[PDB]
Amino acid sequence: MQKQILTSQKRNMYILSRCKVLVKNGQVCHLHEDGNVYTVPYANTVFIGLAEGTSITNEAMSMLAANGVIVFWTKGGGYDMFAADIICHLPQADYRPTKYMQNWVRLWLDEEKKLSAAKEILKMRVDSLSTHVHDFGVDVENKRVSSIVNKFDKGVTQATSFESLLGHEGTFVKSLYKEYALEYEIEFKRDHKSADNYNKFLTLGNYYAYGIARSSLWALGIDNSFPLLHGSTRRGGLVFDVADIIKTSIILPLAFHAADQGMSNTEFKRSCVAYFDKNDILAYLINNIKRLCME
Amino acid sequence: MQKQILTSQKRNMYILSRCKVLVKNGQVCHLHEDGNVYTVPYANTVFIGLAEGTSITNEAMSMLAANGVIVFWTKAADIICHLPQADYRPTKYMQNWVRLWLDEEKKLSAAKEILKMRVDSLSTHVHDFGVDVENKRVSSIVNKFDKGVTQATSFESLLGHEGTFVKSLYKEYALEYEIEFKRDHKSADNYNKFLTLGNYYAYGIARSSLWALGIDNSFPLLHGSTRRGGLVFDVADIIKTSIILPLAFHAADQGMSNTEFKRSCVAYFDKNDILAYLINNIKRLCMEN
Amino acid sequence: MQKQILTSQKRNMYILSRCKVLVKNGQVCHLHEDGNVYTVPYANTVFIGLAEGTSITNEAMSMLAANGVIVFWTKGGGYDMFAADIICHLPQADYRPTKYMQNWVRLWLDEEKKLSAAKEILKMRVDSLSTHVHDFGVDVENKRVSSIVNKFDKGVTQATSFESLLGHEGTFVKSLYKEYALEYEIEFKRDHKSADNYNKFLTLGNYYAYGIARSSLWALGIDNSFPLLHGSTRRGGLVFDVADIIKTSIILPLAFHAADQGMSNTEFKRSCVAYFDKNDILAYLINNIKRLCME
Amino acid sequence: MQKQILTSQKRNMYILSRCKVLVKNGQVCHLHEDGNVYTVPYANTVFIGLAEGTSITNEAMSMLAANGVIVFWTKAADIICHLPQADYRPTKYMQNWVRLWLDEEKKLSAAKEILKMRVDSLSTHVHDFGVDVENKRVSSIVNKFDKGVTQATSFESLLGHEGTFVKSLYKEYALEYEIEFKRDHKSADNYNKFLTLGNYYAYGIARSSLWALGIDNSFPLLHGSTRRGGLVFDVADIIKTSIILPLAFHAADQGMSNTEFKRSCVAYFDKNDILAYLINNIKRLCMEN
Amino acid sequence: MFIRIKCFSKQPIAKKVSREVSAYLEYTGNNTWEGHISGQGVSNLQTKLINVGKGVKVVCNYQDKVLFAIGNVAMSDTGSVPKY
Amino acid sequence: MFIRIKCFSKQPIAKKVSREVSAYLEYTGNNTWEGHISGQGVSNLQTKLINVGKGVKVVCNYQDKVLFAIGNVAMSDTGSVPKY
Repeated sequence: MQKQILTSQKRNMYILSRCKVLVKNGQVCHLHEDGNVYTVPYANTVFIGLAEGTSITNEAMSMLAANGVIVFWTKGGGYDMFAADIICHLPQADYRPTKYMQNWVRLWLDEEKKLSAAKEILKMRVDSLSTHVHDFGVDVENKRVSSIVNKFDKGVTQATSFESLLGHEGTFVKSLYKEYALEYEIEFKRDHKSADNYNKFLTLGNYYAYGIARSSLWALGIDNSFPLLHGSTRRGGLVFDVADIIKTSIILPLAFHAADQGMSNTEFKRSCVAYFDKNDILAYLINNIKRLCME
Repeated sequence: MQKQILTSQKRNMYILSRCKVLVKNGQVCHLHEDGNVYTVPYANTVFIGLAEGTSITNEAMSMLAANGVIVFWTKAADIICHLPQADYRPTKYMQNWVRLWLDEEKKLSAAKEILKMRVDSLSTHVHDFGVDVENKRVSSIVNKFDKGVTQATSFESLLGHEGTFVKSLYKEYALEYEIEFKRDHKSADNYNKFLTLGNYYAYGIARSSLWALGIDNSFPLLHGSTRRGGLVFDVADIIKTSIILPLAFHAADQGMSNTEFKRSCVAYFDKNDILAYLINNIKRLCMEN
Repeated sequence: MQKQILTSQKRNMYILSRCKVLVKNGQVCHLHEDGNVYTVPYANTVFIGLAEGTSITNEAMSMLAANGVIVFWTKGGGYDMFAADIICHLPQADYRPTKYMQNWVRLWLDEEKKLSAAKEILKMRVDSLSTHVHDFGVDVENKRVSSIVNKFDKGVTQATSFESLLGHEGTFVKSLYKEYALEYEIEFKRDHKSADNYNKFLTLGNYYAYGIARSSLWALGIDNSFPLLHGSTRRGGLVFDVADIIKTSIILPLAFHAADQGMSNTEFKRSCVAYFDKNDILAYLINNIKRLCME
Repeated sequence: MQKQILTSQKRNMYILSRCKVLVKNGQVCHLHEDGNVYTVPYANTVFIGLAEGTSITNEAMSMLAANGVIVFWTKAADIICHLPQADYRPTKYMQNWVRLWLDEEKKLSAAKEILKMRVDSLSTHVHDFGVDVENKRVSSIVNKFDKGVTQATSFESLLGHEGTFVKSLYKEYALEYEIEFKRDHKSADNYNKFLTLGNYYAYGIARSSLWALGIDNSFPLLHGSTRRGGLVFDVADIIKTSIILPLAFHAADQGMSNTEFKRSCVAYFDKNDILAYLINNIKRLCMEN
Repeated sequence: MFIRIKCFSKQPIAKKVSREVSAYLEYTGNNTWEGHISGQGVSNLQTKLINVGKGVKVVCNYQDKVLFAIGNVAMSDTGSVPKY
Repeated sequence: MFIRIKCFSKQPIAKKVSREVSAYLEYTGNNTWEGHISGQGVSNLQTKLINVGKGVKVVCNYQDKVLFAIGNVAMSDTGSVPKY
């Protein structure tokens, strides 16, 4: 079914699941598997995307790209994107990259403002774990969380070298793992190779955070390969160095929570997708690069 | 799980008209109206072009794009495409490319290199006939292309220079291969239908050269009023006029249909390892640095 | 089965039909289709021939051609040979063509004695007509036969050019069809294209005459293509020319009789082969080649 | 009823070892001890040579003889054969041949011509490797053969001179292809096995060029004490040292079996049409006049 | 001049075309005949394939490109005749 | 380089070899996969068929010279294998 997602200022992501899209009466329409068909709007549409079990005909794309909209392909949930073309200035008359490309490469090429962008993206990590509050588990206003937030605020603001930033990054994640470990009466250490349910849930949630990060940076146009905190010779650097921002805020308590009461991976995926939809997370990251870029 | 078959060794090409692309029994395939089902070699396909009256499902798109097979849409003009994004690219190639790209002079040198590589395409795939290596007109015209693209005063100075080149090179072979057809998307003769069905092979070879190694398409080297779509024409011009055109006039004069044409294009493209050549020759442009 | 045929002085054609020829006890043996296996002699054998349904192994010719015999292939009856090696002076020590080859090319290369050989070859055509008798049809000693015979002897000794010799041969065969047609109460005109029984049995008997002529030619060793009476650009020269000896003597009465009571082609083949074996024709063709060559 | 495929465009050649050759369903074939037939394309077959433990029946011999596939018996040395004789040969070729041949000087002229065309065999046929066109020893050895056969005082002067040549050339290629084997009919090594399975191809191509254009074998151009077998040896030396020897040394050094040897020799024969070639070169001798 | 025949005919036309073309090429298996043959030999071959009659489905391949094909077949861009 | 693959194996392993080689070349007809792969390409092909296991009967052809062969197939003599 059709699901609406906000990107910058209006609901402009049209995810279609299990439907065949075609041209009806000279306009793009789509019939769901139950047999009934809806048309699409044109003025309110900039991102149109296809989920699992969807087919779409050639004249549909011909008149979609005639008048300035862009189609993409995801997995289920609409966030783990796998196939798309690229957002430019406009897809018909001027094929130039957007200004967000311009500001990100100009901030990358200047080293001191690169360090400024690194300390600000950690400060938005602090802001993201402060603002997004969940109704289970760790509250973000207790003594321990505020203590490590103030400590790491001073630690990032004093720091001037990158290896220090990954040092405070590792100290951040290890103090945070011990925080939700002590809040749920467990002893824990994070590991990819652990076969228990906790580590596999945080690994799947970490890949889902990669999915929503890749979808958001494509929605602003930015490619996967422009890292800022990780090394330059790392495949998928930008998705990691933007996904850690949303990881330690939301995906770690969600993963730990679904690891405590132990529901299945499909319903845990559904819980993450629904929470990404209601608290408009893609709009939050889109506004985040929209405030790192213009400076 | 096996290394996912590296992408210089993908060997099958398709322009697909009047069919339905899906997957059955773990095999990607397409259907005509007779209930008969084709086979698509996903581990060695480059790309699938999707003509009029055609559509592709999502699960077959996923299984082709996991191996990185590019699907694009036919309706030279505005052409609509899909690149695989789930597989994580080597950041080093297009990283050095964007270091090149946002500087205008290095963008200019890359444009000059990629379009002077057309002569390397014309010289290293050799098994032509008819005009062959030169008819004392195609050598002069590729020399005048070399002069025009070595000039390279701006990106919009040669915005439609390849449009004049497809015009002049579709007339130029035609004075020895007797017909008087021009460049048109709707000319009912066999020549223009053939040359419209054939440069999209160059489009798809260029695209799945662009998927794995280097540039994501919208970072172009030729923009203007008439070059609409981006880098894909700049890297499909390598083998548009070099390969499709002599085989085009051959297969249009000697009188056989679409099918043995696209046999001939698989044979010519896939004897000299031209997708592999395209990867390792755009690798010289991505990591020139 | 096994059949003995004479060429010069001994029964030394060994025609074998329907038998697998193998090596038994280090010697050439042949096992028949009834299961019986028989050895071959070596001193009494110079020509061994393989008729219909006859196989033979590699070691078999290895000690056939170790000790000096020649082997050939033929149809049923042992007279229509199709596959053979070629007669030399000796198959082991010295590969030299025989003196019969020598004297026939020498009698070609002398023109007047070539014409002498031509007049002599129609003379023993006349002698073969006078010699071989049959218990049916035209008596070879009546008034008409003796009249045309003495007329063609004086015509042979008067003539000097090959065109008149060819016209004499045509006159002889056309007068013999007139006489043989008057003896069987028919009106006849010889023709290949006629589909009746008479002309088809003449063409079959003519091709049998070609077969026995080629058998005699290979028996003494001379090739099919060195003619005397016909033109130089005619294929199968001595086949036609030496078959011309018997085509009026034996083939014409047998063919006219066998088309007179209308027996089938296979029994007429068997009766022709019985005439070829019992009356032993190939010996007189071999002796006729011998009396041409040494002169 | 079709013209029965003239001899110059027949392409398949074989040696039959440890088999039984007969007719199955109008198809000439051979059987192993487990069946496994190998239906012989008699419209294109040149010849069937037969090694030890082999035989061929009369109906098979006749069906191969109607199109004229020459059957011989391999056990250099004495090889026994059966020429098809029911089909009537074109008269003028062997008529002119015997007219020259009984003259001893023109016999010498014909012999020096056919043996001097070995240089034409080595220069026309070129897709070799290893020694290739020369190793600075084989060019001198064909030069010394040219000297020896241009000498040509008597027929028994060079009666076994090519026997010394197969000796010296089986040692000469062997100093760069490392083994010290000699010319022997019973040596169990792979080199003498390959060069004993090779001369029968020369014999067979020579025989079925001697089947319809010109001469029946026992009227020869090389006789003596040690040259036993006739003219087929004389017209088999043309592809003895030029063709089968370098591929023999190739197959014996790189070390595969008999079957891929015969695969390579069939490829070499079909690539230049050496049947057709030596048909029209023995046409120059039979139809010189 | 190395050519290969693929035959998709039905019995008894398939056995008859196997008889007429197996006399010219060597039988590989699964109705395939690769082999070496002359061009005017291909001319008499396609003449006698015309004389087989209707119902025959034979495609001749020189390298990849089809020199000759007889009988109502549907081929495509890769020359795949569906799969089943 | 021009590669013709002939599979002589037995089902259901024949369908498994059809799955691997049909992911590499098109299905021309009757267990014959025509196409073109390179030397590194046929290297990954043969290591995939050696990962397939036993009972695989694959003969590859580059022009007329046999490039590789997997399995116990008695390709007798020079170019062919009939049986009856």
